[PDB]
Amino acid sequence: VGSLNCIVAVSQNMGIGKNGDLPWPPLRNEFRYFQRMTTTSSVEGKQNLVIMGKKTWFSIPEKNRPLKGRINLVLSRELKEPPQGAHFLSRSLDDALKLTEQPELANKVDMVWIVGGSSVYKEAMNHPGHLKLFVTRIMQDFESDTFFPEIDLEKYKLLPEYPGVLSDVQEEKGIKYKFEVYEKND
Ligand SMILES: Nc1nc(N)c2cc(CNc3cc(Cl)ccc3Cl)cnc2n1
Repeated sequence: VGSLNCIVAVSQNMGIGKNGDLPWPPLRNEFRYFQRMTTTSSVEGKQNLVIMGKKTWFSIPEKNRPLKGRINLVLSRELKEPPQGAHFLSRSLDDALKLTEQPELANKVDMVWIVGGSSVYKEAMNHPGHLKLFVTRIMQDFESDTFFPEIDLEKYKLLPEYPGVLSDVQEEKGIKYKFEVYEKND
């Protein structure tokens, strides 16, 4: 299995959702970036895995679920099977990561990817090892009810650029944003 990653878009006030929707109006090219980064595999014969909590799964528009061309894994202790259209279910992030090494997945998975929600980001972000964060900074405040965990810059280094990530300021629908990549290894 390849690298472990989180990907998020976050407002200036650290918001990532409001009632299960994005705090901001749809940013079509930001979503394209999220689809491209998560899908683009780093090996032959494999797909990337996406790991998300249950609320994040059901926040994705049905037309958009599962995320195509990726293996979709949902985290829940309440669910007893994967939701309709999903591929795998685990009780917890540690369990999911253990699964990727079982014979059923070992072969199949390139990059791993954590796409939310807040508690899943927090546990990944505080677990030892090699982890990258792909963070889109939406450069405005937006009313939110779910937030990205604090990024400890003692351990997460902001990279000066990264292949496939634009370094400049972007703007859609009057909202400026920028892409960042952070990396820790502890
Ligand atoms: N950078 C980044 N990182 C993530 N984890 C993202 C995840 C999503 C998934 N959420 C979502 C998707 C659609 Cl099209 C509409 C409604 C919602 Cl709530 C959307 N954009 C994301 N951007």
